[PDB]
Amino acid sequence: HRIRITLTSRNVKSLEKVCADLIRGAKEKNLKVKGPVRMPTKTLRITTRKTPCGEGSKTWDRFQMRIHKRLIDLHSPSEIVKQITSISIEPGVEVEVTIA
Amino acid sequence: GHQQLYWSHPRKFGQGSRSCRVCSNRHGLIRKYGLNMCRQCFRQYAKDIGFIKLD
Amino acid sequence: TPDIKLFGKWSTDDVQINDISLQDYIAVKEKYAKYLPHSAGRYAAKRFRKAQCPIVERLTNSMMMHGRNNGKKLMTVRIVKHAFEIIHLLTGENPLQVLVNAIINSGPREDSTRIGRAGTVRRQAVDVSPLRRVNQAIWLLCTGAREAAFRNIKTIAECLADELINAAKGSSNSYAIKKKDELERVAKSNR
Amino acid sequence: GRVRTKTVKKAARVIIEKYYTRLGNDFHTNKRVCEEIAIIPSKKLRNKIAGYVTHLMKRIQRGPVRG
Amino acid sequence: SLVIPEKFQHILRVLNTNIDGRRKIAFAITAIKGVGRRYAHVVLRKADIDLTKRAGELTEDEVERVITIMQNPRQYKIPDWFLNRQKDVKDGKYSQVLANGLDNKLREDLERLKKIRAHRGLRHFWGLRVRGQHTKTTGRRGRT
Amino acid sequence: KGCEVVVSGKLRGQRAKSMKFVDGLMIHSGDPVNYYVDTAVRHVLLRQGVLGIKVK
Amino acid sequence: KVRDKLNNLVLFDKATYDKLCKEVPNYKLITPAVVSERLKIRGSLARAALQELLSKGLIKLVSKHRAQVIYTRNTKG
Amino acid sequence: GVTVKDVNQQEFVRALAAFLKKSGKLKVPEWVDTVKLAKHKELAPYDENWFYTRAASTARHLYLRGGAGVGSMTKIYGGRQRNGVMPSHFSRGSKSVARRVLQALEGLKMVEKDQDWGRKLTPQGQRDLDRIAGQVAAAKK
Amino acid sequence: GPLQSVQVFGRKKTATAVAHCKRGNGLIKVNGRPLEMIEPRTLQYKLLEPVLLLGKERFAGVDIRVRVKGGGHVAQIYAIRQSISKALVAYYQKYVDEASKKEIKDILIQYDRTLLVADPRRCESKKFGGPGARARYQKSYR
Amino acid sequence: MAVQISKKRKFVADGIFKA
RNA sequence: ACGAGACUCUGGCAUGCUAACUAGUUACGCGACCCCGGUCGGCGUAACUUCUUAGAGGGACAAGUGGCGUUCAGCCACCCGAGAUUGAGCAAUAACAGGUCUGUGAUGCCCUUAGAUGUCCGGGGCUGCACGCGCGCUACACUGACUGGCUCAGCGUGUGCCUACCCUACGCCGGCAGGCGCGGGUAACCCGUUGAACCCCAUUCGUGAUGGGGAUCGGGGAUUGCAAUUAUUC
Repeated sequence: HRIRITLTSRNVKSLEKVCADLIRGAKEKNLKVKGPVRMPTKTLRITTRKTPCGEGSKTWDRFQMRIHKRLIDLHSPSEIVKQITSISIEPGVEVEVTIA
Repeated sequence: GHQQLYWSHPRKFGQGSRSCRVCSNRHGLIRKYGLNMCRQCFRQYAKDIGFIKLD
Repeated sequence: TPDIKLFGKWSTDDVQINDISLQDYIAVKEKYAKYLPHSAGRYAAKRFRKAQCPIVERLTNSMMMHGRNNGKKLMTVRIVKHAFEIIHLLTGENPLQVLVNAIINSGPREDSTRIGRAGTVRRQAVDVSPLRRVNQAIWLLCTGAREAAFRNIKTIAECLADELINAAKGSSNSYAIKKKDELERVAKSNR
Repeated sequence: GRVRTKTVKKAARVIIEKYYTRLGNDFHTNKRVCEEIAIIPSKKLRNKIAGYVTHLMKRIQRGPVRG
Repeated sequence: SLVIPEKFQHILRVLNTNIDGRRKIAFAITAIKGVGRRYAHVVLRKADIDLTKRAGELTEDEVERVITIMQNPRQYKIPDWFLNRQKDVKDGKYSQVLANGLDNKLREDLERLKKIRAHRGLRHFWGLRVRGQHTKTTGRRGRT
Repeated sequence: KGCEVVVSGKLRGQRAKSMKFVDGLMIHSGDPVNYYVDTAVRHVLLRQGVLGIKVK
Repeated sequence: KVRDKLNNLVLFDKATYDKLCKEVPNYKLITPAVVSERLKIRGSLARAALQELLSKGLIKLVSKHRAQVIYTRNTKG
Repeated sequence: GVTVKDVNQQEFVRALAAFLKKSGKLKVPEWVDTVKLAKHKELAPYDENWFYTRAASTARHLYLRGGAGVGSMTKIYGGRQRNGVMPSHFSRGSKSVARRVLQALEGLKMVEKDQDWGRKLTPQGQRDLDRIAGQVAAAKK
Repeated sequence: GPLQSVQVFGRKKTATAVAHCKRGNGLIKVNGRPLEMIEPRTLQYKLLEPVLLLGKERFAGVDIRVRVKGGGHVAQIYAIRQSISKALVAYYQKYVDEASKKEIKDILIQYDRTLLVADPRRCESKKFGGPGARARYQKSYR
Repeated sequence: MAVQISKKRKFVADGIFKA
């Protein structure tokens, strides 16, 4: 089966740690696994005035929100995919599994 | 006819049809990404949402 | 097979810089000879790096001014090319020799600076740098050609051509020679 | 200007004082030495400390230093 | 050819106004009020006169041809949206109007607006900006 | 490692004032102010007005 | 401070045509702007006359551009 | 061996326009005399036979990139819209001119319909472009 | 047998021109068309400058196919003229003895540095309170 | 789910919910 | 001890490392055209990361050389080198009768509280015009205007909570503004290889308040919306 697992999160270190854990499980289970494909990141920019009133020098704030997304493919039945995704998950990392 | 003339004016559009979800003020709304706040409440609540200053 | 670097169609050798004080501020002979006056740049980074720039590239750089011409380098390149063609077709001489002679004869050699408080008029004559002589020559020739080609049927490619022809002889019918002699007379009036 | 601050100078001075035999005049060698014998959080601070260690080695090779 | 021909008329009296012959024929009739730069190209395209010729050297046959074309636009395959007066308020037909007729039509239109006493007619009678723009700062040379 | 407490308001009088109690070590600038100090702002509703609390 | 209001003629008369035919091929530098300045003619007329003499073979073309064209005389020998 | 790419496109478009004019099988529309090619233009085109040049440029653009439809043709021939006092912007061209050019090229056996969108070239049309390019290269050599 | 091929890129601002040097007769084409048919024509000497500097005998054993994408016009021309020189230098340096690479590289550096070294000049970010990177809005007093 | 809003709006709604 | 520095983000490079059918390159086969080879963002599958994407690491430190300096802190220039001063973020004590009660279910005091200063509906005003000032847009032209052709990007955004309102390829009709059927995209997948402008080439114009400039003003036709007159926008 063509099984695709999508991981999208905000932090980068916990995302890399859980991706390393998943690829380590795929390597120790001895099955064909695609590499960690790194999609381009998206930034959410909101620019707003600092002062609440209309007095002062025209100073502005710059907010950002980096979003990192990975996807790793597998060749296995579904129960292996669920039992390998439901092990040692991180709170700040979303996991999302579909089959084509 | 007060039951029909209480809210007979349409509010399908305009800036009076929008409101902040914190203080309900119809000025300086942030309609990007569906925050739907004013700018002051956004600066108050920006850190715990995930928006940080790096640039 | 680059025997010599033809500047479009003009030879870069057999040209003479008569003024000995400008031997290392006119980069035309045997080292800084390119096919085109367009380069990448990086000459205005250091303190004396602009002296190694070729004089035709500096002329094309100082040619574009007055708001509506900023950044348009290619148009200045083709106007300078047509001007060089007109100069060669008119005088029967190499266009680089006319341009080099126009630099030397249009460069002022003594300038009066303003001294005193803010409001009074008082001058004191000093001599000028060889680099500033070249800069004033290029600026004077460029603004003379620009003022000559304004609200007139005469195009700027032959207005710049007649600018360098009159400056190379010192005939005082050009703007640059007249302003040079004005600066020399004001400097000489109160030495 | 390139003037080292007091943290770089104190760290390099105690590195010269405390580990002296396993050093040298090469910037990369004592750079790796200062990498392993201490804990520097950044890398620019590590390179500045290693450069001042190299300069202090060149100064010790000519004579004594009153620090 | 390039030599000036015989009886080259210097001026023209088309619709009682002086029209010079030095200008281009696609642009000399622009000086006729009511006909502009875009309208002059269509009139000279339906009629078979090349637009590279001058104004004072054309002959009377093609002059009267383009003159009858200008007073009769619609009967020469000119579309109805090319007209400066479409669906007139009095007679209700598409008719391109010329100079003195244009002044007369504008004068009676302003007279009609003043007679019906609309806001546009009142502002035209007072002599102020009528299209609805800010008059706090701009429009200083209206009076002294 | 160190702390400071700022209390601002109409402290015993009509005109407001502020008292600052700084001792110990407190950094102010750079990236390490994000994950070394902890900032909390609170408001006190008394009978005369509003008193603010700044603790770090 | 003389004004000297310009009146550049549009079509060639009898005399300007043959003064052009006797003077323009004897010019070192030939440009529509300079021949319009010298003969007090309009610019399009100058371009048409120089195109006509270019077709007649009495004018040697050098460079052609959308901004200007440059022409020169032929050799006497 | 000569294609359309190793030769100047400026004279190539003119020669292709002359070839389609000499063919005389293009079905020129009725409102060609009274039309503005874009809303950002001011006057009519100077030449009375601009339709042949527009069809030649459309065929060349279809050769360089196939699958271009009406809206892709409208984006190519856009320009700068000078709004006078207002700052200028970019505006697309006229759609009916593009549709009539593409329908003329469909009525001629030169342009067929690309799959699921746009228009492309018939191999007879690619032959015609290659022969015109060979003629242009032979004339320029 | 073995196939000889190198693939070297080149940048000025954002344009990337990637060449391809393999064995064959001498022909240079960028984006499917030769060097003579590249606009603007007023930089044709900048395009043909390394070919005129090194001669056609060095290019006779290779053919060059450059793909270019991004940037403007002038930056694309400079990227192509850098990438052709870098690809020829890398092909000579890989398969021919590198002494010949040294008499190519010394005269290439001696003419102009940008034939082999990229220009590290990028656009500065815009700041608030002004129309551009460094300019500010006009200040009014009173 | 038929609605399934975008990845930006998901993190936005999650942040609004936590706030 | 704080401030500076140190720190964080981004840019500039590594043909070395880790992996890419939601990104490509190179070979091979099929297919189209031309005169034995060239072109194809036409079709498909044998390796790879040279382009792209993004993770760990590396690299620059005044390190080397020559002068000046107590020969200390340091300065100048040069060689090799993608860089020998990239741009920002954060930013101390003490205060200002600085601005905000019109951001707040943050608030003390005072006023009003049923013929209301709360609230709701309908109409109007916030634009009004002898004048003055500030930030700005377009121009005064021929390094230019018009008319065709050729050709080149990067940040973004995109079907919504009570909330109804997204970005658009393709085909037809109409000069154009626009209208109707059909499909795609909850997004490196579709708009989109974002065929952007300034530039480049070639005609027309010819120093004329002129084909510069488009203010003012008249008529007609579409779209949004419950409603446009004080002209919404085109």
